[PDB]
Amino acid sequence: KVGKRKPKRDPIGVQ
Amino acid sequence: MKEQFEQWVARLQISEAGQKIIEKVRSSEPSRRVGGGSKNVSGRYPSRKMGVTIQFESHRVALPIIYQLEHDKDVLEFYDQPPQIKLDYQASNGRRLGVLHTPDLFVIRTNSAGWEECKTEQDLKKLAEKNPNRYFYSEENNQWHSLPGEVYANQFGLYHRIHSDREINWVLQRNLQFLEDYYRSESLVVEEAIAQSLLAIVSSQPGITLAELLNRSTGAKSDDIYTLIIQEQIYIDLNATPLAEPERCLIFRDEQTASAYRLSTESWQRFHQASPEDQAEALERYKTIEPYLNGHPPENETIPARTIRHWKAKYLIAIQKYGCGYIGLLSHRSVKGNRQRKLPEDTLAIMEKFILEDYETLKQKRMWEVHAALVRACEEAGVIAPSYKAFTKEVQRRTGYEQTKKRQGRRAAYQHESFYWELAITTPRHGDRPFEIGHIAHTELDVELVCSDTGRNLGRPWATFLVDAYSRRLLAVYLTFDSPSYRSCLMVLRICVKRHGRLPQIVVVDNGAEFHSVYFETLLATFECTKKQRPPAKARFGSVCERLFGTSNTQFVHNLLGNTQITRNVRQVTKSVNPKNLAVWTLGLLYEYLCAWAYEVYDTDEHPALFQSPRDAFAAGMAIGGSRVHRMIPYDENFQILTLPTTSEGKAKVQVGRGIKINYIYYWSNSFRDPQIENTSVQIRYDPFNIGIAYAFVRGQWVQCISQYYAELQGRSEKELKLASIELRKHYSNHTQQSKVSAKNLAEFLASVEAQEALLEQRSYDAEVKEVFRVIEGG
Amino acid sequence: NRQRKLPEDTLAIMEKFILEDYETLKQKRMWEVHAALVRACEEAGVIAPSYKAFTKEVQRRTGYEQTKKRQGRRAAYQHESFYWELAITTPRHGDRPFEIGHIAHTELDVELVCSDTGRNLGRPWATFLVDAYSRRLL
Amino acid sequence: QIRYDPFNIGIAYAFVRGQWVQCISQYYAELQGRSEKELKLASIELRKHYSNHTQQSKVSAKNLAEFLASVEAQEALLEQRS
Amino acid sequence: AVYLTFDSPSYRSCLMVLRICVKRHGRLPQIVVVDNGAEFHSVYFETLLATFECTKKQRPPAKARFGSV
Ligand SMILES: [Mg+2]
Ligand SMILES: [Mg+2]
Ligand SMILES: [Mg+2]
Repeated sequence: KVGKRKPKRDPIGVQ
Repeated sequence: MKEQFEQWVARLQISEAGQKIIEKVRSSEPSRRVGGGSKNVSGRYPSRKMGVTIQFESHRVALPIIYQLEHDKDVLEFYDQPPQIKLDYQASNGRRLGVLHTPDLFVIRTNSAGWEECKTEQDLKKLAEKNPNRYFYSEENNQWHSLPGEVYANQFGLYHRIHSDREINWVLQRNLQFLEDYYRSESLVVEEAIAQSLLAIVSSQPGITLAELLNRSTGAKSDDIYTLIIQEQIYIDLNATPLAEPERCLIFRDEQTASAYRLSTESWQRFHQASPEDQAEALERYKTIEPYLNGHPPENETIPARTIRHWKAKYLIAIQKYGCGYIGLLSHRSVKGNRQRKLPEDTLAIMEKFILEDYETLKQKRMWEVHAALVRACEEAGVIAPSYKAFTKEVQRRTGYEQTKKRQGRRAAYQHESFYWELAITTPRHGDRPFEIGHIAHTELDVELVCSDTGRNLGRPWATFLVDAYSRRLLAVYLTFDSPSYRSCLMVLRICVKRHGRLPQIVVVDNGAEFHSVYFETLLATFECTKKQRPPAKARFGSVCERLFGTSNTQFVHNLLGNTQITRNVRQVTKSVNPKNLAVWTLGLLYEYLCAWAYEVYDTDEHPALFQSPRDAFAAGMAIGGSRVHRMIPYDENFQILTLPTTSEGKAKVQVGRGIKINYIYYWSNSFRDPQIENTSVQIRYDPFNIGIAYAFVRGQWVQCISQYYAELQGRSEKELKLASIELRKHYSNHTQQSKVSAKNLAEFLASVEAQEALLEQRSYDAEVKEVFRVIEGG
Repeated sequence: NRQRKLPEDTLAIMEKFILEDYETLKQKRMWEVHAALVRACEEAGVIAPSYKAFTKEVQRRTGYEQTKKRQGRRAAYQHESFYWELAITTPRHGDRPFEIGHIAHTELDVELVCSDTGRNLGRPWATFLVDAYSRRLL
Repeated sequence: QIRYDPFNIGIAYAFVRGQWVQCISQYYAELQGRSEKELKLASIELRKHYSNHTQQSKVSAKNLAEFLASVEAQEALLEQRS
Repeated sequence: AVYLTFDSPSYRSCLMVLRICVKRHGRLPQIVVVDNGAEFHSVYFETLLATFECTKKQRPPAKARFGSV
């Protein structure tokens, strides 16, 4: 919508 | 990765179209982002199985199934929001309609794959009773089934399953949340001597409780014991008794030994119908009759003979046909009364209609006017008009949530909304151990602050609190003049991971913007914190946090000069009482004393909900639940560059002789002279509080980069940069020549403009928060 | 028994604390000022009072003084002494119509819309001229 | 009108509409699934608990007073500075 | 029957010792003798005793010989 982040599948973990 | 999936398909002989759906689900972003809704706590959870963030709509319906799937071995993968399926089904009438539906999860297991939809009890019953051919119950396997979902599964080689919350064992959920910290670790190595010591103590005593084993002085800790637990060396049933209660959990060496060791009514209802006054009257009747039941009647009896005889007769009747005779002396006054409505039925109907359609309306009309309108209508209709007291009394019978929502709105009706009362042992509201559920919330502190140097008023600072829900201990406190923006969040979390050690496990955070941003979500994913979101306009979901604001008002803030307390009554404010003329505090000192209150005053104060100080509860919990040193985040340079935010793209190009372009400025480093990383994309991080310094990911290391205007762009913040850029664009909009915005124009704007009120306000704000930074850093 | 039970030194110290730490432009809560009073009493070696005693002696000093030294003069204006006429001066509201008439402005608590383009025009302002004798809206 | 079980926090009984009606707290669900012998011991333990915590208001008040006295000392110093 | 509790003596300490006596014996003593004062006076105590055909007796103050046993 307006100001809403795209439904991205965020990777996890510390690189 | 592709070869194993291909062999999976070949082994299970999935059709070409089924393989197409599985491939599409495997490589696709989720269809829709989970919305907060109005009744569901939503959010995201880090999964090491997939290794990504998985979105749940409900933290107590879909999230338990997600936990199972994450810790289930049979499951290979579990995608969320799979692409829509056009389920075709015939309704009650007979029309075959095709409805788009998005399953909650798509689960690929080691022998099958398909869709799994999470619902609740009452939802399933209402959907079944409103749609006979869309959901039904099979008592054989005791499972809920959807006709079109399973039909589509069977036409594609897949399965369809409905997960309810009847079958979830909440003890399993509690124990999973207990041992998730040890699960997320990767190199659990218990010392051999200590492991042997526990093995001997366990094999010497079967059925030993966890509490009675932890208290033993074996030179070990609780981290060691729970590490042995998670590696199945010591068997504890994570299905019957939770580990948070270590006094009801028997310990066994293996599963086999654990299994072997494990292997009249009407009269009483009449009493329930009695009042304390009726009980006293029955007692008086018994005391009157008692001399007549022992052959020694009194010679002075005021009560007449007929009543005594009736009481005795009913005593005997009860002792004959009930079982006990006292129950025959019960009055039960409550039934008496005239409950018949004295108004005519037409008068009722009209007055119901008028209360419905002329009082509970978006006007907040007073009762007198609506009564007058009702009386006028009644006189038109030739019926009896009720009095004003009757109107007020019946209006007083409609109070609660519905009327407050239909008159004031959903925000005002929220006070009388409801309390969710726990029947069984679900996951506890306020967690089970320290560093499990932490709430984050901001507020505008009611205190005016003057400038440290020039003494001009600066306004009311913003306070950001991160507080654990278990021990109520204020985990991290932050104070800044700015509105809610990530910087806030980097900060509270920096201190969290600074003076304490790590970070929460489930962090609730309202539906801010600072939390719907990409930076905060990315950081939570990086540090593996389950992000939970309360629904909009609902405050009880972070209630434990929010009330900690009010205490800060009463114990520290409202006891200061210039507090913004008397401004609640704006209509009563004068120039002699305006806090902007009484304020004397500064940001640094206010932050210092707020930290003092939150860290040694409120920290040592006993809590009603714990019977101990928050520090004592924290120590006891981390002693029982283990220190969990593995999950410690060391506050070093690596964490410093990890907390820093970045742009939307994530990486920038290295132009030869210029560097990397971040926020209208150019940054250069020595290593950029190497042509290997020249004209290529490298990940960039930018310091919001010091623009003149950034970081770039080169050759497997973050390296500092300094802008070409270090003498002119060092120490400034990024909010001042946007202010300068907007003012520069507006000033060049005062002329027709289109001069593009670059670094040098901003540089000479910063080096030339000194008297702009907004810019001076910004520089004052940065200079003030610098002292808060120094106080944090130990200065 | 109309005799006071607390010692006189405690009474004086509690009066001083109420005057100089509760009637201030800070709106301090009763608990914190009571705690400060108790600490001062313990340093002074005098018998400390109870929270009920502090609350009862604060609700006995209520009025203009408390509301003005706590919230200001515009808040104590509700706790004002009325004017009660012993003798009969000129009547306050008027001997006859059109003798004393009041002018007053306000803004009506209603959002108004335009009659042509239908945007929000904000809240209007109403001015009233009232004949104070008959209270009639002239 | 209300009645309470000394052997059970989780239970109460109130007189509503002409019915002794069961009333649920929190140490009910939290104490669900246990015996009736440890329930009463935990019940007595929580009574004294909730008492004894009401009595420690004096120490909290004293600590608050010391903190506020230091706060007021800084108040005076910073007001005299200006 | 034995009651150990943190509460001060009152009719709470008797209405719950009679309960334990009924638990481990199934009946009530016909005549129950209790202490004097207004802390042992109630309606629930006497209605309990009168329900199961029992009696209550109160010792006189400052004379413990009645409870000397
Ligand atoms: Mg506030
Ligand atoms: Mg006006
Ligand atoms: Mg108004």
